[PDB]
Amino acid sequence: EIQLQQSGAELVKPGASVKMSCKVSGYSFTGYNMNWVKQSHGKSLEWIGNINPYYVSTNYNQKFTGKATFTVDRSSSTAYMQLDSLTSEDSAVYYCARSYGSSHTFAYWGQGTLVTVSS
Amino acid sequence: FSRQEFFQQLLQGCLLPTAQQGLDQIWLLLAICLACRLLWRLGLPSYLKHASTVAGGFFSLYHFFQLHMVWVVLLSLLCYLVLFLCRHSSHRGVFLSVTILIYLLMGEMHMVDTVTWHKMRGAQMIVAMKAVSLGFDLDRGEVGTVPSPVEFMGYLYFVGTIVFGPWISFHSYLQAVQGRPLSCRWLQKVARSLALALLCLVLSTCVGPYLFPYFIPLNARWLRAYESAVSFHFSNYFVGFLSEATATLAGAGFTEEKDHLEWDLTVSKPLNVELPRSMVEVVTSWNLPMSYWLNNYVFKNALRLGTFSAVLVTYAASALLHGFSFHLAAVLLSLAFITYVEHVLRKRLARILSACVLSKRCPPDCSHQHRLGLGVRALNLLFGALAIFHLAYLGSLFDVYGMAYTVHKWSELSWASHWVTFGCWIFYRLIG
Amino acid sequence: DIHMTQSPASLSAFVGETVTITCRTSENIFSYLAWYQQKQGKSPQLLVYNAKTLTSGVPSRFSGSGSGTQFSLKINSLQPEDFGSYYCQHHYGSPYTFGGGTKLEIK
Ligand SMILES: Cc1cc(-c2ncc(CC(=O)Nc3ccc(-c4cnccn4)cn3)cc2C)ccn1
Ligand SMILES: CC(C)CCC[C@@H](C)[C@H]1CC[C@H]2[C@@H]3CC=C4C[C@@H](O)CC[C@]4(C)[C@H]3CC[C@]12C
Ligand SMILES: CC(C)CCC[C@@H](C)[C@H]1CC[C@H]2[C@@H]3CC=C4C[C@@H](O)CC[C@]4(C)[C@H]3CC[C@]12C
Ligand SMILES: CC(C)CCC[C@@H](C)[C@H]1CC[C@H]2[C@@H]3CC=C4C[C@@H](O)CC[C@]4(C)[C@H]3CC[C@]12C
Ligand SMILES: CC(C)CCC[C@@H](C)[C@H]1CC[C@H]2[C@@H]3CC=C4C[C@@H](O)CC[C@]4(C)[C@H]3CC[C@]12C
Ligand SMILES: CC(C)CCC[C@@H](C)[C@H]1CC[C@H]2[C@@H]3CC=C4C[C@@H](O)CC[C@]4(C)[C@H]3CC[C@]12C
Ligand SMILES: CC(C)CCC[C@@H](C)[C@H]1CC[C@H]2[C@@H]3CC=C4C[C@@H](O)CC[C@]4(C)[C@H]3CC[C@]12C
Ligand SMILES: CC(C)CCC[C@@H](C)[C@H]1CC[C@H]2[C@@H]3CC=C4C[C@@H](O)CC[C@]4(C)[C@H]3CC[C@]12C
Ligand SMILES: CC(C)CCC[C@@H](C)[C@H]1CC[C@H]2[C@@H]3CC=C4C[C@@H](O)CC[C@]4(C)[C@H]3CC[C@]12C
Ligand SMILES: CC(C)CCC[C@@H](C)[C@H]1CC[C@H]2[C@@H]3CC=C4C[C@@H](O)CC[C@]4(C)[C@H]3CC[C@]12C
Ligand SMILES: [Zn+2]
Repeated sequence: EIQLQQSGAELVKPGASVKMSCKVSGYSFTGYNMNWVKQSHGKSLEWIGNINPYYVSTNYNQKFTGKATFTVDRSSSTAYMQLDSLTSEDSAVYYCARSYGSSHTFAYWGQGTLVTVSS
Repeated sequence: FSRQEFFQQLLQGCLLPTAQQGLDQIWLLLAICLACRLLWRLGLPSYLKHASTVAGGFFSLYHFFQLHMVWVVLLSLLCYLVLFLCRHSSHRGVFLSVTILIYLLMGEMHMVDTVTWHKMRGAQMIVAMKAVSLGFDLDRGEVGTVPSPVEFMGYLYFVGTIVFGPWISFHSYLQAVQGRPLSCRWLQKVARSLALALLCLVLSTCVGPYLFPYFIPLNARWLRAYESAVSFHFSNYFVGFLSEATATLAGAGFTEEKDHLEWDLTVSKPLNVELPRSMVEVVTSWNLPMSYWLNNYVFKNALRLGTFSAVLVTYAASALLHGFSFHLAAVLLSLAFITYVEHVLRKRLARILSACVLSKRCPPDCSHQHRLGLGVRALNLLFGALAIFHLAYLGSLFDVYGMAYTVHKWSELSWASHWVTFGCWIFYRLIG
Repeated sequence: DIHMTQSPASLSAFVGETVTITCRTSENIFSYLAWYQQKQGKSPQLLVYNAKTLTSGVPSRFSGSGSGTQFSLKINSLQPEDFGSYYCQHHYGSPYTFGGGTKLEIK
């Protein structure tokens, strides 16, 4: 069964950086794109970006460029996202989602990490 | 015969017949493109629009290439197969690119009919440049769904960009299937591009080759080289502006920002090549859609092999698409060294002198000290002269022929550019 | 950016009724649109893609339809486990944008 395990919740001081991790298990990691999505509390979803695990070229949303960086680890099949210069506006849940393949709909979703920015 | 006796018959022997043939060749392609543009304004279902452009592409290919259009049709079918089998994977670009590579190689072995294969490339190439394109635009996520058979076929057989037309991304064609109102800027752009295409054709056919003896009181081996290079440049600009006109006639080739719609599909900028700034600007402005396709789908991929080893692979892919001829392959290989060495040398010069001598006119927020000084103008003019000289050298192969012809044509010039490039690289590595 | 509006922002119906959620797209997406369902406190789940094709393992009561700039999801014979937010999300090309999100509630 396809399962996208994700890291635990994070509490970071404003201005610092955070690095999540989405460990894949259930299919060939280098076969389908890996999208990263952000959802606020009681709000709508927002597509942060995606990374192609085969050749590591990425594709960001212009509203999230320079703030989130995507990396992969093919040996352990794990996709990392790093958020830089976090503010109080980035306290939200972050999901990883495997693209469906043929279409680019997010078929299999992770579980999301709650990133909270406070003092 | 003298200048007077030449100009007495110039108009009756060059101005009327050349334009007559240029109009007789395309009077049907333009009609079909206009028919498609009008048909796509009736609010038809999208699949019917794609079927209409597939039929138009078949008819146009049949009209240009009598029955050898199979060597294109087959390719299209083949491509879709390699797109439907690996539709789920993330290798679509690699699979489609390897298929295109195998097909072009199996074609260049001169087994199948070569008299007509060697003249379909200008169309066949485009199909390849489209398919591979999609194969990557689906991987990086710039295109959501793998297209249905009718969408893919109506993309490859787009009647505007099937014969001469430039490459247009799948989204830049989907936004053309929806269609935009028949504004006045549209007709203005079509007419301007057609007029410029005819002008470049009639200016390349026999105003180029007879440039220096008659149009100039000058007249050698360098003058003939420069006039052959100019003839080749304008023989390209004809096809360039014609493709731009046929792609703006069928509806494609338009941008939209802040509810402002503008038709600005530029394919060839002649003023960036005849009065060049650097060979990088000559190459990237010789065919803008292809110069973007190669940089986006070949260079950006092979960048892992190192910068120069990626530029060289990009030029190899460009020399394979155009069709392997020894003169064209030698030109597109020497261009790699020329452009790379000039770029890196101008970079070093700009970092040393803190001036704006980059291979492209800097943005207004550059950190250079000498922004407009006379020394900057002198260096830019010297490099522009070197660019004109490299062009007059390279384009000498395209007069109007394997290794012997190229070696002879470059021996009459005493290998001037291949020594200037070596000198520039030595100069760059010495001031490093 | 493609702006996706979704209506209504919050509705409520009994068990066994029939509800229709609408998603209107600013630009024109041909048929590329997906519908996700998200319960309280869980990750979303893909229900519909291509605006009509149901995913593997979804009941046959979810019937999405439409094309152009007007799509709709139809939940007929509503069931207890069909209560939660519903997000429409085009997949016509990056960057993909989600809708506001209709919150189906009990009544
Ligand atoms: C004799 C002569 C010949 C020409 C001439 N110029 C260009 C082309 C097409 C072509 O290859 N474009 C291209 C564009 C970009 C890149 C590239 C991008 N990124 C990295 C590395 N490379 C490579 N290639 C064809 C011809 C015949 C022009 C003038 N005089
Ligand atoms: C000179 C460059 C910049 C522009 C070229 C303009 C051309 C079209 C003009 C300028 C010089 C003109 C030539 C000047 C001299 C003569 C000799 C005469 O007995 C026949 C016409 C002829 C041959 C003219 C033909 C047209 C001509 C060549
Ligand atoms: C296509 C344009 C831009 C470049 C060529 C310029 C042409 C149109 C101009 C430049 C020189 C002109 C020619 C100069 C000399 C004569 C001889 C005269 O008894 C008849 C007109 C005629 C034949 C002119 C015809 C038009 C002409 C050929
Ligand atoms: C290319 C020519 C020879 C054949 C096509 C002619 C007709 C069908 C085309 C060519 C130019 C087009 C017109 C140019 C721009 C306008 C102004 C606009 O406010 C109303 C539509 C209108 C009037 C267009 C309607 C269609 C049009 C008239
Ligand atoms: C057909 C004409 C243009 C000649 C083309 C020669 C090209 C295709 C050949 C000749 C030299 C070859 C390169 C030689 C060295 C390297 C560095 C190595 O780490 C990876 C392979 C790589 C990158 C080769 C790639 C292909 C290559 C660039
Ligand atoms: C000029 C014609 C033949 C086409 C151009 C040849 C190109 C496409 C071929 C010839 C040499 C080949 C390269 C040879 C070496 C390697 C290193 C390997 O780790 C990845 C594949 C790679 C990078 C190949 C990519 C494709 C390649 C660059
Ligand atoms: C870019 C490509 C097209 C040209 C450069 C490739 C070079 C390395 C290849 C292609 C053609 C090859 C030549 C083909 C013909 C002969 C004649 C033979 O008796 C000696 C080898 C020789 C002289 C080859 C030398 C190497 C060669 C010049
Ligand atoms: C490599 C860049 C700078 C030049 C591109 C053109 C090169 C590849 C071509 C053009 C002329 C060709 C040369 C022509 C003549 C000969 C003499 C022969 O006995 C060995 C091969 C050799 C030496 C060829 C090698 C390849 C060659 C130099
Ligand atoms: C600024 C540019 C346009 C002019 C100066 C740069 C280059 C093009 C100059 C510098 C030295 C010149 C070379 C000097 C020597 C000769 C040998 C002669 O038998 C043929 C011409 C030739 C080969 C010249 C060609 C042009 C040349 C290479
Ligand atoms: C700076 C250098 C390395 C750039 C490359 C120079 C090469 C391409 C040039 C310089 C000298 C040229 C050679 C000069 C003499 C001849 C003799 C002729 O019968 C065959 C071509 C041949 C053999 C030329 C081949 C190409 C050549 C070797
Ligand atoms: Zn500058």
